[PDB]
Amino acid sequence: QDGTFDKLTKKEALMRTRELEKLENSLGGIKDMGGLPDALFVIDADHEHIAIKEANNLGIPVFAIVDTNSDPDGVDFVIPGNDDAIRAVTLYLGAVAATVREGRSQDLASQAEESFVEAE
Amino acid sequence: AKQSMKAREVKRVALADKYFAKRAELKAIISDVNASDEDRWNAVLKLQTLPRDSSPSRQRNRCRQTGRPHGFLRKFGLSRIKVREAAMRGEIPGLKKASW
Amino acid sequence: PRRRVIGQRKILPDPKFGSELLAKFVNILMVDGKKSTAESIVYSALETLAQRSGKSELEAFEVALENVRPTVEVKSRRVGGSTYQVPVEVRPVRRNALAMRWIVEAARKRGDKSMALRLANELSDAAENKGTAVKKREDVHRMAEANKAFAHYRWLSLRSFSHQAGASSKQPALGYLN
Amino acid sequence: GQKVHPNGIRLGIVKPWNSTWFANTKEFADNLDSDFKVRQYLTKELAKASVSRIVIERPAKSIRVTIHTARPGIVIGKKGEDVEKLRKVVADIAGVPAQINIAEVRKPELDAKLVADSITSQLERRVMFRRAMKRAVQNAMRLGAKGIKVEVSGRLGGAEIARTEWYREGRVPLHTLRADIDYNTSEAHTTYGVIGVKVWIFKGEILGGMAAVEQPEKPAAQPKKQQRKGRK
Amino acid sequence: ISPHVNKDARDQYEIRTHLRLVDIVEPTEKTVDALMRLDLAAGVDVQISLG
RNA sequence: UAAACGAUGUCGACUUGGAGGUUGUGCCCUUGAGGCGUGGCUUCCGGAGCUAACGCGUUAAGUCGACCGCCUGGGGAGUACGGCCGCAAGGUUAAAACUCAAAUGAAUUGACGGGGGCCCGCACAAGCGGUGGAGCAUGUGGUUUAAUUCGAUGCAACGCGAAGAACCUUACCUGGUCUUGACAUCCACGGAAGUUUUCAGAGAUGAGAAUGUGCCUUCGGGAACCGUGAGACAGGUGCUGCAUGGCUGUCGUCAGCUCGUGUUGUGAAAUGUUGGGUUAAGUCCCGCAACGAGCGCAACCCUUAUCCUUUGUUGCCAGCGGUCCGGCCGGGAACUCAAAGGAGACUGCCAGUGAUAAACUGGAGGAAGGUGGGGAUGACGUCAAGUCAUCAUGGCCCUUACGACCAGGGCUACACACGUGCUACAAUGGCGCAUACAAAGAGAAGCGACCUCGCGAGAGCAAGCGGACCUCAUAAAGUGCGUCGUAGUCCGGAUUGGAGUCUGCAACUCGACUCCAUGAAGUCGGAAUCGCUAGUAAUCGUGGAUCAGAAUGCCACGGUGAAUACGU
Repeated sequence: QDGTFDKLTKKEALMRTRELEKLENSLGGIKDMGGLPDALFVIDADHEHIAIKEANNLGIPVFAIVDTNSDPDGVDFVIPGNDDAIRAVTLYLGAVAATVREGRSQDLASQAEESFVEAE
Repeated sequence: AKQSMKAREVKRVALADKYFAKRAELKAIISDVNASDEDRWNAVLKLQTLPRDSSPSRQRNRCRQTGRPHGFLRKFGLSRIKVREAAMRGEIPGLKKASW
Repeated sequence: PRRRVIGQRKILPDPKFGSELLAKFVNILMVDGKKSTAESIVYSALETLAQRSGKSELEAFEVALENVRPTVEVKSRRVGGSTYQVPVEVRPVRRNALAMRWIVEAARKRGDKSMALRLANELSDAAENKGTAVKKREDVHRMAEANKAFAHYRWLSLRSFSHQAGASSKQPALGYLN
Repeated sequence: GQKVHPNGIRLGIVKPWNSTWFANTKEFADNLDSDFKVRQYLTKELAKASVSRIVIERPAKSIRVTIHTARPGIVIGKKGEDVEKLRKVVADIAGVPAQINIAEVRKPELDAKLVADSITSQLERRVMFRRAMKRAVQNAMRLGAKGIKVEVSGRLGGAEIARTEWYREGRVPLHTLRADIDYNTSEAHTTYGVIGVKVWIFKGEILGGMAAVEQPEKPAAQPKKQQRKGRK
Repeated sequence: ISPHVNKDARDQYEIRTHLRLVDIVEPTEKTVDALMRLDLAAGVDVQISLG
């Protein structure tokens, strides 16, 4: 955005522009993440089985929504579900976020008040 | 390597000066066209045996750095292999890769 | 091999007439790079033609290059224990250049005292379709009519088009077995 | 075993030469052979110091040595006497009387040749060499630079075969024509014959230490440059 | 390019020599003095003979 | 009898199931060889367990259950032997001495497939030209004498290391000559070294004459340098490239190679490095337990092109003056022109295609649109590639020598074969007479104005040079007119005789240049045999590194300059 690598040949700038684009699309909504996350959110296991495997070895509590060919096995809470129908998977996702997030809104104000007793 | 090609290079310079200096134009003066009805006398051209080693015809030199035979270059005092070796480490002034 | 199709340099209408048919000709008339000699010969031929008929200087030149023309070439592409042959159609740029080459192959042994007379005279012959490359055009078509039986790796190739989710007819395109 | 030597191709652009003189063709060989003799016989005299490079220059009637060192004092010695004994014997060697300056000291812990001298020294003393090449790379990248390649030769452990090993890490470009990149091929001895270490170490892709001039002829030098336009 | 044999591959080197003239239409003696007092180069040879 | 089997001994009991192939039978819109209900064999899939691995998985090769058959390394031997059976080969249970350190179940990756298929390089194709056949030139083997020295031999060697072989040089061979040494350091003894010069000797080498007495000095004597003599040592083309170091070649611009790290396997190792889309490329979009990154490729880089620009001579002269209309000069910058600031071109714009995408093609100005043309430019590495001979160097030998000077001979010999390039076989040309414009560089062993001599070339003399000044240099093919027809000619000119010229003691075999006369091989070469995508291939001349005197080679430069790249 400064204009900094676009000099010399078009090749040296473009092979960076195109890679910046591949990274930007892949990482844009996870970019600030400072460390291994506190829980794991599965809406479908069909290609992402590995994310569940690794999370369990790192000792993270697992929250799953598993499809019909997936197994219910080896996680901390499961919802048995199915992977088809774009109207179903949308409703499963709207529901999960509310319970964690407005519990969280209340938590943040509480935490300042908890922390302040120490410094008093 | 051989000591004989180094021994040669040292021997020629006192003998260039000793035989050759008096003899410089003497091939032209006593023998060639400048001897038109003048000189042409054997007894003053039997004297070119002495400059025989000190001759322009034996300034083939070969390397000064190593004394190494065959493939010589006067402009380095070197040969093919030995030029390239000094050039790799940047020892020769002005020498660069050629592109055009 | 070869990722995509590549084109070719282009020769440019001659400075004395403005003709592409001359400009392609002067090039197959070239001996030891010497195209400015092959120019004097081409244009001195055209004035000799104009003396047989003054109605066009390019008249017998242009029609010779229609009449002695090859359309076809023969290719080889193995079938098992035997190689056989398959005719293939030649591209216009090489159809023209084969036909001009053959007029000039004959003209340089014709023994007339100048290549300008020799060449003009071998255009008189091939213009009426009576000359030296009439047999050479016929022989090349005889091979294409005789060898219409065989195809390029014929036993496996007939399965391969229908099996590569290609069509039920011989695919002229990269990564089908041809 | 492919490739032209890496520093051999850079000497016309943005790297200066190992020697800088002019001798007008006919005397060019007698001057290179003297420049070679002063290089060969001088590095033996400063054996007791540490040195990374030598750059020899022949102005008129004078030979000027520039020398590159691990630290400013080492060649200088006690009351300037040590460097005055260098300049005395370069004058004896050379076909002219001699001058000497010490350069600025730069990256002595990272230099190609002071690392390759260190790795050969292990081989000279017949150590098992189990970790040596890796610990070379580790310490060289711990002290600086952006990539290192090490290649070790000499019939390792004393074998009756050739037996190599090598290790590259980070970035080491190979065909580069711009910036310095520091390479040294050491040759050194042990009990069974010659052993040797090759050290490519890499500081940067851009060095400005030689570049083409800023300006066209007209704005550089004299304000009044203009000619009469005839009047012979 | 190799030490021995391997005939095909070779190496090619160039050396240029650049000549500049200036062309002082009249040089003052104070220019010739300054050239000669301030001399120390190896990278350029200056030729002070004429032609 | 065997390959008598889910590549399960038998049967039996127990163990989440779903579905197929397909079948009794209740029920369905009797709405997939369909579903449910309730049985079926038979089988795929996968969870527990089990395996070395494939594999099994509810019909086990799981969990076990009972009982029988049978094994105890390979080879030799599934035979021998004994009992029994079979016209009869055979069948049945089933072996040792002896030899041997392995044989055998499974998996990874390479190379490979003639199993299937994709992809790349001028690798073929699509052609074109050269070589193999001729001559010369030059190299290799065969072969030869005193000796014709070697290094190197599928594409990596045969015009290569070994760029200029009468001696020398130059590996060799012969004849001459001495041993610290024809080159350094050091000592003992004589001479200064250096120069000029007679004579013996081939010359090396020695004696003698004549010039000189420098350098340092208890003023003995010595260094430098030589003669003479020892050692330490110099010297060694002295051997080993499974003993090496340094360095580079091959494939190949192959289009790939690897590091950190996770997971899957018991691990060797995979995966990523492979797919879809796109490129010159592992280039780049999408993306699977592979993630992140680096090397090569990419880049900086020179060089050139037009084109803007400044310099203005050893560069230039649209115009104007003196004037034969010559930059010679009053004078000019318009002008190439030289080297340098650089400018232009970025799949960037715009259009179409392409999965959003890289990218290919079109459109427009311009010398030019496909990162402008050209080059630099080759990952890591088997190849036991190749150098001990640039040079380092251990192991390891002579050092009155495995050293070195001087002369003569030699590679280039000659019997041929084989490799390569030149020049030719034609007429695109040769011949005669007339006629034209270069580029780039080289020139203190060197070239050289002027000069006079010469038949062109050249020559000796010499001011001189630093090369935008002067010279090599007369650039050639090409241009003009007439002439010639496959006959070795009107092409090609080797051979050889003779004269004029050159560098050198010396030009016979092994040197150069000019020129007169005659004059052979060769009519585009079977086997064989290569580079090439466009300033390329082809073809012509020129210059140069080396270089006493040798260029067909090599190296760079400029003239004229092609077929096609469909297809794998």
